Amino acid sequence: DYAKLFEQDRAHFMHPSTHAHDHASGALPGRIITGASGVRIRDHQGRELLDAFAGLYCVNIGYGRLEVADAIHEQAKQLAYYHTYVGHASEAIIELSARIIRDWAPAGMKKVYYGLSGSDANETQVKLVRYYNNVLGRPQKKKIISRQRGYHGSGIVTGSLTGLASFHQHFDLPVEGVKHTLCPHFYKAPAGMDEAAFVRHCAQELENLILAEGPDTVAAFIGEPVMGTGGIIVPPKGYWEAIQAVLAKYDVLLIADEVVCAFGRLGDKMGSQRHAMRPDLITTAKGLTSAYAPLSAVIVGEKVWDVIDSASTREGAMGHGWTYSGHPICAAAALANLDILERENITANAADVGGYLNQQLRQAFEGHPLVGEVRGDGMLAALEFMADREARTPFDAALKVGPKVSAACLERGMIARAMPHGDILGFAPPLVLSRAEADEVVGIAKAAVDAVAAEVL
Amino acid sequence: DYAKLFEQDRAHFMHPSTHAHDHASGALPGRIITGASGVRIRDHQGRELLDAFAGLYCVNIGYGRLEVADAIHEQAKQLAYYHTYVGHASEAIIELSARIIRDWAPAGMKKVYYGLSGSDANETQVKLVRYYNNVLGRPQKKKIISRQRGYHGSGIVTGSLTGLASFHQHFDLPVEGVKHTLCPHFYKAPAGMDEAAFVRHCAQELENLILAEGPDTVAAFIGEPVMGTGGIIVPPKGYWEAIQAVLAKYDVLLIADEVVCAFGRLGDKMGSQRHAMRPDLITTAKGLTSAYAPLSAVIVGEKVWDVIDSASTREGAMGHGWTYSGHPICAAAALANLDILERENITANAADVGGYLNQQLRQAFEGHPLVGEVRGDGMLAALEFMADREARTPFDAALKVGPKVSAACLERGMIARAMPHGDILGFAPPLVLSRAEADEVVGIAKAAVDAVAAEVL
Ligand SMILES: *Cc1c(COP(=O)(O)O)cnc(C)c1O
Ligand SMILES: *Cc1c(COP(=O)(O)O)cnc(C)c1O
Ligand SMILES: [Cl-]
Ligand SMILES: [Cl-]
Repeated sequence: DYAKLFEQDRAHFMHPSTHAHDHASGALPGRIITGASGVRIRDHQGRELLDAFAGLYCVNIGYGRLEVADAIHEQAKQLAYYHTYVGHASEAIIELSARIIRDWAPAGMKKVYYGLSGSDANETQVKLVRYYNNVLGRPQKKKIISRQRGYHGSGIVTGSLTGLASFHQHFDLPVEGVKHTLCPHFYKAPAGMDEAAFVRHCAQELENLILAEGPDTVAAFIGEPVMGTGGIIVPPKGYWEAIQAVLAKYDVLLIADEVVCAFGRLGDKMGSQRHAMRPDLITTAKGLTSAYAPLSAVIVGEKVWDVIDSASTREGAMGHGWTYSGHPICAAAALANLDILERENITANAADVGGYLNQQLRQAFEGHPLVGEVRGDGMLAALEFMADREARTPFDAALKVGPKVSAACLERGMIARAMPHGDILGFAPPLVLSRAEADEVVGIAKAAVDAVAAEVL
Repeated sequence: DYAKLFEQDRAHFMHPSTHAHDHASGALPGRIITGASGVRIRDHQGRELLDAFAGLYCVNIGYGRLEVADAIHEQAKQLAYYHTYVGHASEAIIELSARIIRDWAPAGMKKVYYGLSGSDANETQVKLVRYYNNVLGRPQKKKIISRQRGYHGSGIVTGSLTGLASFHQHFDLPVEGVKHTLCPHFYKAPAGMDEAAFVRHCAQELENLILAEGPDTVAAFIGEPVMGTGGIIVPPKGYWEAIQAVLAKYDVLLIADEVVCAFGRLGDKMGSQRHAMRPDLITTAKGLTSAYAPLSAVIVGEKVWDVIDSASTREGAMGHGWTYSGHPICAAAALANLDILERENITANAADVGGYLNQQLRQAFEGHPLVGEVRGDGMLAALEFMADREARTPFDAALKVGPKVSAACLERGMIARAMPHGDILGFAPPLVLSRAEADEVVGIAKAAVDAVAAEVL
């Protein structure tokens, strides 16, 4: 890539999550990715970067997969697009639906509805929750409960579910009818609480919110098995059962937001099987295709599906569709993705190498004076940098310790993201990462963290 | 296609806009499209159908385009995906942004933000409208005004903008802060009003709504140049200027929803140039890629962009992104699409053959006893069937005249959609349609309408 392209970028391309002015003026320099293979990408300067974030928790089978590119091409040649309205389909979308339900989804899942992004999938979730209760004659039972630091999308309603302020700022979010309970981050639990007591606290807090709101008004609770963008927050021991006990008591649906965790990410089929969650609805995307083509999928459980089915006899077809729902080339990409996941036992690899990565991180970083917590689960991990480790005092956000450490990794040839609203270095590498590659990742992160500690301590 | 596939479809595939139970039980039969070429698709029975709806107003360059399939394949091989966050880009997305602004968008457009569906693009629009007013210190100026029969998406907020009840039913829509003004359908204007007086009426009605709500609370107005899913409602003479005069008077932004009308559909670059609209923000999708890959694009005018740019100096990066924003394969598909549109002068073809189609429809259907109105603009057209043509009395909706006529076309080998909330046969054929093909379309529609008139009159 090329200096004219960068002029045209600054003039006309509005990027996601990009400082509008600094990009436009060149102060935030652009970067063009020209190719990629395995766990590495190549920029316009010829730099090859080790990408320990797999794009955005999404390039799970690794880059450069000619198999998937050929599967997309064959579908694009045969039939790039027709709609899936009024019972229309491609072979590919039918096959994909059966394979998701049969090979990947938890017990009791039935139907799959397709979109393009995780955000449109959670938008679909909110509609299904309202529909379900309206057709069952419970018009007041509508509120959705999310969590502080949850990430669930970047729309109005989906941004409201999101529990990170940057997705609310100047958008007047959260909307009415979305409430937030605690982030279950045990490291930051009230002083004196052991893990069990903190879980007990989290459950009581949720219960009190349901009771304050009126249980007859509360429809669903949404949660990622492990919180991703909110900073790699692993649920404490017994958390999910404690939460599900509260929800069951007041007939609240569970939406498992599996956009990160599904399709081998935590070393399991999805996060729900790993973390003892029994969701009524599931959101997926990212790893569904390994980002080779855009696709999202809402997985509907038998209970909600049966009400949708029976209600349709009275109500006609549900008023829901996106033009590109079931897009054939996106289904073809997904099937090639699932083929590779299965054939190369990548889920088992993510368990093993993810266990290893987390271990090697603890070894390199536990007791490091800049690091307050090392954490993770499967092929997700994080370091959270703190000012006083034992008192759990963070740095002031303006010191930008997290962004600095991310930047220092990038100088040293590795991509690891500085997470929002804190000083946190996140890792979400391709699920095909080797143990050797994991050690490379830890080695570079360690050099980066050491560099920044020198500057800031 | 195949009987096992249909079993798996009924068991596991939740379709957009599909009677859940009747599909699942087989009463609503499924159909698998196995290929397509030109203006025709092929189903699992070998039937070749003339598709006068171009999928969903979207397959604009026609089916079977190996050029686009190869362009997708070449990008999928080189770099299927990386993100476009924090100033990252592909060559393709940069080129696309410059070409949209330079060759297709109206005067005064600057930046392009990418999504996957028209609905996520209007979701982005609502965020930009709220941001704009919040950063300008106008926290009350937030309400959006749409229109009865407008179609703007199938989410919560985007469904609220939509002015068709089927997208509201059991979803508790429209949300607060979305209001609807009149559908400007001159055929159904209050008795006694000539066209000029009706336009005058529509403007006063909008003004009264702004005044009732408080102009300081009203942020934007959204409208399709010609209303698509709402039934091919062409704006009356002087309508758009009358509306823009009201909006300008109270500093209300104009969002042009060009998801149907953009990229040659009305025989012009976009509907805005054709219909004297000067929008602050523009929504696009469908014809942006001719559906070869999913993509949406929000086109931001200089006025709104300049506030976003300057606000970022104080506020940091805007909290907005979708993981697949700028998806490379989708950009590659778009560029091949635009290449073909330009190279084959398809916009000029849409003007000519669309003019012809509308003329031939008027000839075949004006005075037909089942038909209350023939209407259209460019390569969009509709027949609206009525019980009393002069008194403008419709059939009762339960007679399903529209669906019947659609079904009768389909028996005769042609796809033309029965539009929601009325008895309306819609046409939106590929922009590459020939005059001969247009005459085929009119001929089959005429036989279909005659058949249904025999049954119902
Ligand atoms: C990325 C993400 C989403 C939203 O997905 P998009 O494709 O960016 O809309 C939703 N939930 C979780 C947990 C995510 O990580
Ligand atoms: C189809 C359509 C949309 C929504 O597009 P999706 O891709 O289906 O979300 C929005 N506005 C108009 C005018 C449309 O025709
Ligand atoms: Cl495995
Ligand atoms: Cl032309």
